[PDB]
Amino acid sequence: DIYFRRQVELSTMYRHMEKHNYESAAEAIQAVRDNKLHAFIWDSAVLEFEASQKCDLVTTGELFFRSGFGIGMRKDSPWKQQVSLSILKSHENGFMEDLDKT
Amino acid sequence: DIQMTQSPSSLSASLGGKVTITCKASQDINKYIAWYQHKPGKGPRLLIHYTSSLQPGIPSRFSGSGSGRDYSFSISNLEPEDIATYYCLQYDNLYTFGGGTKLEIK
Amino acid sequence: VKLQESGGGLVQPGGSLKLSCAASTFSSYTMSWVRQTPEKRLEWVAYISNGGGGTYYPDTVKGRFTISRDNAKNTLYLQMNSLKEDTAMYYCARPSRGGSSYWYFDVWGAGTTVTV
Amino acid sequence: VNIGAVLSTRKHEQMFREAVNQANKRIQLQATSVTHKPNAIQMALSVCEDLISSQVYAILVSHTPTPVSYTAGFYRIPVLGLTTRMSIYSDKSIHLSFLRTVPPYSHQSSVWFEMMRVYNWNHIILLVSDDHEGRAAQKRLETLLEERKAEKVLQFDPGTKNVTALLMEARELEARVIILSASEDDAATVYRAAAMLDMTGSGYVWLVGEREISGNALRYAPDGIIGLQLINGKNESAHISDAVGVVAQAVHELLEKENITDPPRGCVGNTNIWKTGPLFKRVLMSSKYADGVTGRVEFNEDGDRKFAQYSIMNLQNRKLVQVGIYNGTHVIPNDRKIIWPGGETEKPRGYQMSTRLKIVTIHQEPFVYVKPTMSDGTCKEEFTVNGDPVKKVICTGPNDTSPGSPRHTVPQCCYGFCIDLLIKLARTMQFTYEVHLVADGKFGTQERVQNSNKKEWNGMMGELLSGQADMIVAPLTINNERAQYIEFSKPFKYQG
Amino acid sequence: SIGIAVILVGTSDEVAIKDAHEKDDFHHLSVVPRVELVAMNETDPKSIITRICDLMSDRKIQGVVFADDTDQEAIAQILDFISAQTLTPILGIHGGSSMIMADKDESSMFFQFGPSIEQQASVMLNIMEEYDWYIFSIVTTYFPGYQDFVNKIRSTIENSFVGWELEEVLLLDMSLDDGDSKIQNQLKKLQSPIILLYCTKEEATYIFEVANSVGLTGYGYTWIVPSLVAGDTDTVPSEFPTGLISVSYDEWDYGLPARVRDGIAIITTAASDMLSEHSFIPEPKSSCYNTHEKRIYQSNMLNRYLINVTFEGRDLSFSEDGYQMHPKLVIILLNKERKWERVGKWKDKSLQMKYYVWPRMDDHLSIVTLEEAPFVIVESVDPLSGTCMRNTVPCQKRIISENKTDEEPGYIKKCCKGFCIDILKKISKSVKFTYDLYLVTNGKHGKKINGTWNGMIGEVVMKRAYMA
Repeated sequence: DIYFRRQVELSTMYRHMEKHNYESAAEAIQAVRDNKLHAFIWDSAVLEFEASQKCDLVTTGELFFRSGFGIGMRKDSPWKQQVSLSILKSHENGFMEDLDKT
Repeated sequence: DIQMTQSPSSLSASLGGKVTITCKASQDINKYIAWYQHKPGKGPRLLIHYTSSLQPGIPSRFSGSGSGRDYSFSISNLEPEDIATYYCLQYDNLYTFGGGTKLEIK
Repeated sequence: VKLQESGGGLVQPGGSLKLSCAASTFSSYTMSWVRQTPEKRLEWVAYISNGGGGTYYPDTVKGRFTISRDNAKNTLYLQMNSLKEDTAMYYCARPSRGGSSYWYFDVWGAGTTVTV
Repeated sequence: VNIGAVLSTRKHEQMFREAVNQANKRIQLQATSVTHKPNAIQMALSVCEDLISSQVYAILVSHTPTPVSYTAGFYRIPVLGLTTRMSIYSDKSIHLSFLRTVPPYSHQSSVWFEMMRVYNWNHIILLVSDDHEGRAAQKRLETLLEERKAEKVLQFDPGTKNVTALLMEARELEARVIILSASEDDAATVYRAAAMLDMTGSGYVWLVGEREISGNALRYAPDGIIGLQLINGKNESAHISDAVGVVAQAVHELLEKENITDPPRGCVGNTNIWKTGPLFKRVLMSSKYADGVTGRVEFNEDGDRKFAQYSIMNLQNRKLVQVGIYNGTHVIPNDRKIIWPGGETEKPRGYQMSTRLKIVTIHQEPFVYVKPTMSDGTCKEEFTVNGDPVKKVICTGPNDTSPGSPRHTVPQCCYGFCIDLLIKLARTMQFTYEVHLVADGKFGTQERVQNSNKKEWNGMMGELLSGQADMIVAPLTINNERAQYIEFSKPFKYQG
Repeated sequence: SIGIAVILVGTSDEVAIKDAHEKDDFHHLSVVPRVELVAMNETDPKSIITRICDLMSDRKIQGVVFADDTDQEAIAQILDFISAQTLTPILGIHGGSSMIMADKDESSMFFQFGPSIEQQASVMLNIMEEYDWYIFSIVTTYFPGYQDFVNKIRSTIENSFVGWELEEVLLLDMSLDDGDSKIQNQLKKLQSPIILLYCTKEEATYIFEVANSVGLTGYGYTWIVPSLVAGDTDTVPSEFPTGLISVSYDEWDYGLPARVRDGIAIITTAASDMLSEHSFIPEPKSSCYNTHEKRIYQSNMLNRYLINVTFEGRDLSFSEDGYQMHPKLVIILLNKERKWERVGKWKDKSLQMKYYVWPRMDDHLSIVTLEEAPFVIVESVDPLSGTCMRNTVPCQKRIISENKTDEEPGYIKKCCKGFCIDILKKISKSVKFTYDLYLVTNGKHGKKINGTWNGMIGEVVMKRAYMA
């Protein structure tokens, strides 16, 4: 809702979005399979898992808003130099590849 | 509602004497006073307002003083067209009335 | 504006006599009227506001009396029931400065009698 | 010219008229009669028993001064200094102008802000009652913070009946500096509830405002309290003398100008706006003085002196000894041996590095699961496809178990991607941790609430902003709007 | 037997004022109220105080009404003094405004009768939100009510305004100023057209001397200020330009005798017996010198009850800062001969404007179109705002009706999208344009019958200043 509200060229699309929104991910996921909702917009890192277990739905390709989920901290906490290191270390020695393989 | 009781029973006076009748209500009235006079069979005539304010057409023969709930009203210099009977009114609650007295001449 | 009473009687002892007092502006003017004792006491009878509400009596004639008024014909309506020990005279009185409040009238009526 | 007066001290009225003969060296003067009573209403009646001769004069006198700032602000009657410490009386919305001499209760703002640079940097939780007396100080101290960091502030308007909850919450927060600006009965209330909570003891308590020394408060304070007090602020003779001095300098300066017309001498028949009111305000707002008996007094936009000298006190539990003085820039004392009950080592900074952190998460599969536990509290031990132990942690679930209206919190059980990464980070960085779920489940966004000009942050990120947690380990995207004041890390993954 | 003050105005008809209130029958509520008339025309504080508390000392007075001519400061704050000194309810005033600011803390008072300054700003947006025309300027001189005013028009101009441009303009204070110096630097930016600030009448006469000196008087501009600067009354100097439109609440308000009856009804309906949960007997004050600690328990129960009372279709209520909760509203008045002529009435949230276009505004064109396939799409309007965001075009469609009344160029301005409208929004910026966009009615677009043409070419051959 921030990405759509920010853009001006998509404003009419956002004006079409206000009358059908949901409150949680599972509500819309169950509502797509009940044919009340023909399409849904969310992250790729949830939909590619959902398209491998509940085996009736599909994604459709391209990406719009490329980013990554990050650790949210309070401003100027002293852990801001430690946790920015160890994450990179976990990306180096193959921990995250074990994590998403598991 | 509040009820009043005037007293006592008489306006016995000669030509030009002095009588005074008291407004006595059950509750504090804050000088809520009127005074009326009538013949038997004619109809009332107003005398007195808030500060014993007399009426145009009514002479200076009628005065009074008092406060709170007790008021005195004095009549003097009476010409015998005022063969009447004098009555006090309170309106704290909707209207209030007592007994009142009648005038005789000796 | 002047007040003239009508409907005078007590032809049934303990009956009901609808007396009235017409006026000739009385629509913004409240009403309350008076019977007279043999001791001549100007005792109150009933109470209406100018707008029909506020229907009350003093403690002499409570419990028996049916009350109304009509500001179109500029008339009052109340049936006399508990005057059956009195040879009373009734007049109507229109209190000055109007309203549903009350003030000091010089605007009284004419005076008619009610006899048993 | 004469000089109106409001009674306060009788012999001061004798010496002002004696001082008028002194002021006659600059354009001749006299003084008039004075009056003050216990009836405010009456004193508003008797303003033009004094204003009849107010065709070219100004007068404002200290002790509430409420019925006189409004009366002599009608006809634009110039109003001068006095002895007030409220804040409603420095406002371009309540009255026209009435110069000041003593700085207000909130106006001791910077003596604290400069104390940090005197010792060491600090972090401040600032306790403030809910009134303008404190909202003004909050705004001023935030204007001082917006120069070149503070935990939070609280609300306690009617705080005088078992208010330990507020202090119980400040005990949990990581802050050893307390700023307390309230009334003396509220000072005797916070001192109760902190002594019951042992914050008078091993904690710290910092003691702001001039309403903490006087009153039952000095009966109720430990050794080592620091209070402030202004230099000669109870020498009202020195005030009336410098008052007649700053008006004698202002009269000769104003009389030499043009369009010196005077207001009328009637007090019950005037209706116009006399144009020399602003000229009086102009000549008074630019009146810089050399020196008197009260120290050099100049004027700010609020007609205050701005150059007040403040006396720094300390309680050794036998007397409030003064240790140092203020002069815009603080003078550095030398007999300043600050105690604390404490002993003498616990005088500098001192921050408690917490090792138990609060974590907020949300229900998002396959990243974070949510499962109800077994019947005995401890949840189900399971195994992977490889027979490996699925490491779980007991997430404190929401009160809103079922989206309806019920509010019952239960121990649930949680597991997953972010849970495993939190396990590795906690084993790496020595973390004691608790995990409680989010209130509603709306991921955090910004909107304008409470039909005004306030924009608070809904959902999870508001619980990060309000101190309900200290880390967010969840699928939370990186945006321009969240990164305005929330620092991120290298973001786990890449997606769209 | 309740004590109600009167009105002291040095002019009006106290008979109509008496008669209006005395027909409201306050029975079925508790005791009946009363009135006592007096009059004064002087405007100093001391006469006001010794009359108000003289009448307080004589009568057991519950509340005070007041209005004299048109002086706002010479009443205001003085009333907040006597109200907080006496702990007694006091009605709102006419003869000055009861507005600009009840800024003191109403914890011992409260008096008011008027719309708020923000309800006026909200209707000032919905009025200029009838045709086009977003918020241009910022309040330049020092109102004391400035920071709330700008922080409310800012906080509503972004979360719910239909594509609005910037405000490159600020606030100064030319009271301490020597003259036309810093007001010269603000007359450059100040783009076109503008919005006038909140100032005084004399200083408006000043700032119009500076604006006439630079050239802002003619110049194709309009000026909205909501009445409180110059439109306090029917009196205006000739140094006011013919663009100086202005909204108030009043040309048939407080001064009316029915309004007096409404004011009597608000104080009198809030009976102590009506407060059935707290049947407390009010002990009114003795005199203006003491008895201020006896009303500590009574006035707080009274503070909760004045808000929404029910009346006889006239439900008037107050906020914590004393305003309505459905205030009486009027529209903007304009003329050119010393210049206020009435154009409207507003109640809840309606406007029902007398014209759908502003008179006094060649490069102004009418343009006629047609709804059809992928070129000009007509859709309906928003049910909360009326206008259109992406379309940004009126398309004032006429209705064909019964042959006794004219057509409807006040039918709701249906949105118009497509490919030609996006072309038109580029062609306007290419040279210089101005639209007057409307639809065809006979529906016979592009047809020639025996003798004549119909539809769009029918309005081409009739020379109606057109495009297609």
